[PDB]
Amino acid sequence: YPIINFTTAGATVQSYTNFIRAVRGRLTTGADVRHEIPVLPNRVGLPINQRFILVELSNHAELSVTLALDVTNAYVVGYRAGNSAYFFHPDNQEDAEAITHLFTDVQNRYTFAFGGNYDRLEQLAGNLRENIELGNGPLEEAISALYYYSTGGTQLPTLARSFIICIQMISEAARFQYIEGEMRTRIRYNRRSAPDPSVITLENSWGRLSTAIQESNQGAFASPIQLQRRNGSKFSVYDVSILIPIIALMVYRCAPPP
Amino acid sequence: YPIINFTTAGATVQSYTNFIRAVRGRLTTGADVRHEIPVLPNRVGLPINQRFILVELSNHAELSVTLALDVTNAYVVGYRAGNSAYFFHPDNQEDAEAITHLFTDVQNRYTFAFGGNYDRLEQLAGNLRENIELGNGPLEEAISALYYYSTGGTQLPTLARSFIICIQMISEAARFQYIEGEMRTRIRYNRRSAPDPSVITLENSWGRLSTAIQESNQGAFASPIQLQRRNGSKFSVYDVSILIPIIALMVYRCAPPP
Repeated sequence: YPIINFTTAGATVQSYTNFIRAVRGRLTTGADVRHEIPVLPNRVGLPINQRFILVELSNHAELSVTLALDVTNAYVVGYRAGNSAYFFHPDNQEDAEAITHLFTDVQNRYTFAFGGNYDRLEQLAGNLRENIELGNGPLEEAISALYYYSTGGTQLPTLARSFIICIQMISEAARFQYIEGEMRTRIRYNRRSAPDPSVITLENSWGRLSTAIQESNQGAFASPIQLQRRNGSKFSVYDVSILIPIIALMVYRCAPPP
Repeated sequence: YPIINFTTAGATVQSYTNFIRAVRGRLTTGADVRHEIPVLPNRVGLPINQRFILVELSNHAELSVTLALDVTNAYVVGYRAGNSAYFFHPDNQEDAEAITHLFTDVQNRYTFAFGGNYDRLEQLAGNLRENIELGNGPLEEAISALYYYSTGGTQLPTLARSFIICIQMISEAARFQYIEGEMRTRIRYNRRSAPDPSVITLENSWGRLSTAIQESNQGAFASPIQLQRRNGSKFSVYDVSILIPIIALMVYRCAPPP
């Protein structure tokens, strides 16, 4: 699988931007664009040899970890640190079978009993997304926590918090220009802070937004979608026009109509 | 007032394209664009010195006629041939007063008892739009009919038919890229033929389309607009997205919201 590298050591908003642009480039094929928003490959019929991309992360402490991203949803499926690989609990047999193709050469392959969705993860971390700081510092630390889990050095709640950081700074930023923008700002001013409601609501709504856009009538939604602004106030979306600058990739929901 | 010239003599699709592009350029100020569609100046507060543009038309027979276009709706308000000016019946006092500023130097100024809307005009011509051929030949003839009316040479039904041709080939083509496209084709193959239902439906719907777009929710229409395709079949419009390549200018309906 293709590998994209990124280091938190001396990261700048430009190095982070380049990283996210490279991930998006590997994720989509340019074959399917809908109201100028690229659509991820449909899982049905997708060959396993084209099912994952790898993101190798390094930090100032010179530790590395490689995350595997599923090309159909841009989500993290597992990771490799040194000699061991860990995978989130597969939610179906095709998925269980596909992950056998990853990190085939590690000596210790483990599959968690829990999956990678936020609810499970927040529960294991004992904290919600709204209370977990994001930034280059939190990311640097996450890499070390992930790496030490392979050594008996990382407690479960820490591992879970670490995944929450990695998923939002990598997968969510790749899915939403808006979220990538929020990370860029944190890096520019070396700020670490938890995500505001606009970020959390977008993350929760990615799947619904994907379906609403793909099933829209010439871009008009049959029913509006309610999001929240940075200040916590609601905001209704009636059309795909206003999301063009916000959402970068969509999960495949249906074929495009004539 | 600004004048734009055009001759049917040796017209090509490029000379016609340039003409329509020049008219649109004089009609809009670039100050108000809404979903990438330019909006015409609001009539309230518009100074008379900026209220009209003139289109001087010449033909192979070397006859000329100058039409006056109202900048707020791109419609023909009257014309000048030689020593006389003729104006359609003003539909209000502001309008009656504004037209006093046109062709001030002609010796004979006449104001018709009928206005320039299609119904009245079709009634006077004894034919409907669907039965009046359009093309460079019909236009060439229209110029001569308009010109001879100033001489006792043109009968009323002919004058009305002539206006119907001029209004669709100038005002409607300026309002709709779609209609301009239809005229270009007629010129390219030296075809003269009556307008099909798609053309007539767009002409009839210009005002409603303008309002629906300006009052849309992020581009989504509160209620769809039914148009017809070239083959006469209906076709619902739910969003401004599909009209971007079709409508070139809109009449001012409301201020744009924050």
